[PDB]
Amino acid sequence: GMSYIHETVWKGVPKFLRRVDTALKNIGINERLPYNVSLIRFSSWMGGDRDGNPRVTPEVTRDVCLLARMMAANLYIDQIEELMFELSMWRCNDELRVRAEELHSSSGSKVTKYYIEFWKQIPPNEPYRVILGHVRDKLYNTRERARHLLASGVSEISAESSFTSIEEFLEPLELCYKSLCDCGDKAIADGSLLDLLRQVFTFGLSLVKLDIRQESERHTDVIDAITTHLGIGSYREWSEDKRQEWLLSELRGKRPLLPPDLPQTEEIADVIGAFHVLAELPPDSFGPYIISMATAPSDVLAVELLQRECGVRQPLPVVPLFERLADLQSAPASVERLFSVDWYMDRIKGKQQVMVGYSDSGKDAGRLSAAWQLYRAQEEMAQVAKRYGVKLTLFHGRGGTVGRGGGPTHLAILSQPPDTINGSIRVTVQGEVIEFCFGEEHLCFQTLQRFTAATLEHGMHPPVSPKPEWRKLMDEMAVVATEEY
Amino acid sequence: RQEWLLSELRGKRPLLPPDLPQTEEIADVIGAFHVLAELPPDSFGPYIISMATAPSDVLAVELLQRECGVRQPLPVVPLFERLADLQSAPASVERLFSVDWYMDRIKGKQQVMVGYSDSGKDAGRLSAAWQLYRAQEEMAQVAKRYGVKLTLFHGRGGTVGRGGGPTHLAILSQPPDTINGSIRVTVQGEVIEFCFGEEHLCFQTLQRFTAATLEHGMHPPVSPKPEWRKLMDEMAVVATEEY
Repeated sequence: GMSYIHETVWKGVPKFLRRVDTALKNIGINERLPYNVSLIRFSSWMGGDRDGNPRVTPEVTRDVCLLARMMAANLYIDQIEELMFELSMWRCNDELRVRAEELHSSSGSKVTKYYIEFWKQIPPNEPYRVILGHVRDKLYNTRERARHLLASGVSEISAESSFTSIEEFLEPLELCYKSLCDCGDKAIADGSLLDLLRQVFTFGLSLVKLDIRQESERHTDVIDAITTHLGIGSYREWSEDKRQEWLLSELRGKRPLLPPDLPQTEEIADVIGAFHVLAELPPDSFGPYIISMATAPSDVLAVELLQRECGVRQPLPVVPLFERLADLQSAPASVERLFSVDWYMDRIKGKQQVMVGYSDSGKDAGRLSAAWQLYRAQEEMAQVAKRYGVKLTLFHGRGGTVGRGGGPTHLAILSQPPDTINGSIRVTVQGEVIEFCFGEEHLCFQTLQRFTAATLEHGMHPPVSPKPEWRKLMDEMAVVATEEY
Repeated sequence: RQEWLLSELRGKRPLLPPDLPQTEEIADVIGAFHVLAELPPDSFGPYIISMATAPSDVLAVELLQRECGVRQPLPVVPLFERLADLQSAPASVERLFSVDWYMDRIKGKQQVMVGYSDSGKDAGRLSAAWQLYRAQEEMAQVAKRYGVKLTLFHGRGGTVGRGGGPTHLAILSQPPDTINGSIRVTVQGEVIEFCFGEEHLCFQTLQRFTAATLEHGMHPPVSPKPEWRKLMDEMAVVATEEY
């Protein structure tokens, strides 16, 4: 998966954002799209989704997280020393001038004989090369520190010697950008520098943010082992309303719950060990924690508690994956229950993400009934979210085949109900589809354009909602189609 | 306190919250227990409670030990240093010995320290000397009833006022059938030089403790007559009031 991120996606994102800017010019907008606008992001399940895969261990997740951070450092280094050669102008800010003189002074005039270019100290009349030279050395530490953590588990190089945050990385680059602009050299700043700035906001220090996926029953397994070992009872046999009140009392409570004395299977161990690895790695390497075959709000609350009682100091957002027909029918109710408890509303802060599965729902019912309940699920969930003032982001688990929800990207976005995207959507690119959409450069440009254009048109020029007669007929054949299936 | 501590030691749910606010003193107590969990268990003897008064003092440390990650907990020894604490010392030992959880933990072995310094400072020399005789005597009786092997820890200094005196004489003044080949004694400060400053002396010190502990076992001293006890009990009250 990361091979495509190297060979077409890395340079393809700034190329496409370039075309978005010329499009903006030819409709009267005399301004570039801000480089902090992430029109297209890239996430990954590889090494993160472990549902049905016991071979995706807590060590495997740790590997792909650090390895991606190393790959990110490699690509940034190439862009930086390329930008080092390019930015040879002498006019600069007052702020850049002071910066370039600060680092020129604080840096002793040592040479690095194995540096191919800029092996001696850089003169202060090349200010952009002075700042980018410090960025370059800080990136070399970032690459090697990731290499050491990956091989052993510790590095000689400090975190203070490397880039530990996007903000630490962006500060020198945005200083150069504002400097070039203040000298009337905006046209230069919009070259390789703009492409790199856009690459930082798109890819960050991890290139891709990892998603974690585990099935709900594996979480209930661990929680049942806790209550059984503590003598509270059996979490598995409690009703869902009871489950909700118990976990909400434990999330509101300050006393720990998970005992280190806990007897664990290999599976109950894999669940806790995965949460442990999440607590060790930096938060900016992860996306949401996804719950396979989510059924009810306790599955969400179970993960929320397990995260905190495993020491995850900044918890991942919990995303339910409604994969089967019965789960999608009750999904607007499950979301309303979560939006109505004060603890969970304070946690999510007006933003909720829900995944809908196209593969397992088409297998539960027919293709007709799955696609129609998936329409209704998204439709009613967005209505629940709007009532509670929550911005709902849909995650569509589409495959390559039509049976698993596949099809032309702009056609699929047109099939989704009106007023359910609104500039926030996640879509899976599964396996062979990664080759289909990013195997060559013109394919990557095509894919980014379809998603961008379809999503944009869907927001301001939505499809028509079905007529009441159309709904009733659709509901009636869904019953007949599932029964036939 | 004994009810809550036992419900918590019996319960297997953790107690120590991570976001717990701590003073500098509270941070040192927990940090010490963390250090005890990091280093091998064979580097440590027991965890002694200064100013121990009641079983909740022993049970609290037993809990703070496990609630701080000491996977192999040290034996918790109370130090009865004042007169009142020594008067209620066999009572404190008894209720500990009557708790099923504590008896499962100590496994028939118990250590108790008695402080010759602060007890002489609290009462008189004569009173403290007598009460320490009784505390040792009644505690050994409590331990034998409950089938426990008691090991007394004598914290005596160099000077007579802090429990000092010739080794074979200090062992002889201890109640009969309270040593039985298991005793700990503090060698305090300058006494280390007095006893081990040269090979000659170390051989004497080792020989004194070994001989006097062996003789006290097989050939114990006499127990006090009932009139002697009654006289000591009344003289002790007059001594401490005068002191």
